[PDB]
Amino acid sequence: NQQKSLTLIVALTTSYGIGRSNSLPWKLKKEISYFKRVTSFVPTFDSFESMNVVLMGRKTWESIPLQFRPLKGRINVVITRNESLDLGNGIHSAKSLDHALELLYRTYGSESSVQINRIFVIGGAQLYKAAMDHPKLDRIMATIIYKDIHCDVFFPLKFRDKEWSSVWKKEKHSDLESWVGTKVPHGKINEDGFDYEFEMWTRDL
Ligand SMILES: NC(=O)c1ccc[n+]([C@@H]2O[C@H](COP(=O)([O-])OP(=O)(O)OC[C@H]3O[C@@H](n4cnc5c(N)ncnc54)[C@H](OP(=O)(O)O)[C@@H]3O)[C@@H](O)[C@H]2O)c1
Ligand SMILES: COc1cc(CN(C)c2cnc3nc(N)nc(N)c3c2)cc(OC)c1
Repeated sequence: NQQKSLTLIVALTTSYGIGRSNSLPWKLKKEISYFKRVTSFVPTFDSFESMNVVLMGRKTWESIPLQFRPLKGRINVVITRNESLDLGNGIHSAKSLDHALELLYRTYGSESSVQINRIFVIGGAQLYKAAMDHPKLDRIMATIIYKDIHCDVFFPLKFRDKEWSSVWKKEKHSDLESWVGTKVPHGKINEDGFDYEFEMWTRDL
């Protein structure tokens, strides 16, 4: 199994809402744009052999545009308990997060050209819940949507509330850009009627 640390990436409203009717209820191409630099930024040097992995629950699998997947230039994995089958041309399915890490280790690492850098959990609500309970999850890359938009799916942990202030801490913007690479919009950003912000949250293992 594991070695390295997991990163969770999410776009939620101040009330923890993350979905509605199996899609992510807003229109943000600058915020969708950010999910890509994050999810695929491997340091210039290692950039030769190293590729990032995004992990996802099947619904999200589904919820991702036909045109958009499999997410390019990242090993794509899907977590589905009842691994029925899986259409793909080199995309895995794993019974859990745990099985998924064992599948990547076994598969890569060894007699491979392909090495993994950073491992991401992109969702959904079900997979988010299991990564939050994983001893290896230490960081949350969160976009905050400052609107009380109607959702039917919620982030399972109020990580930003007082109840969790001795475990998750909001890091400095400078260390947010230092972790991604690229320069990232400081403050409040407004695109399509909404005000949002980029935060990086970290916990100690
Ligand atoms: N705002 C955001 O950033 C954001 C990001 C991602 C998702 N969301 C949204 O959330 C919605 C989908 O959320 P969701 O919670 O319903 O679905 P999900 O986790 O995306 O898909 C759920 C399925 O995936 C598998 N799965 C998830 N956690 C698992 C575990 N611990 N062990 C085994 N299988 C697990 C199971 O699949 P089987 O049924 O195949 O066993 C479970 O029914 C959509 O609106 C999606 O777009 C929002
Ligand atoms: C092109 O790549 C995609 C990926 C999705 C997957 N998805 C539900 C989604 C969307 N935005 C997100 N934003 C941030 N910060 N974090 C996430 N975890 C996230 C997840 C949907 C999509 O169609 C518009 C395009």
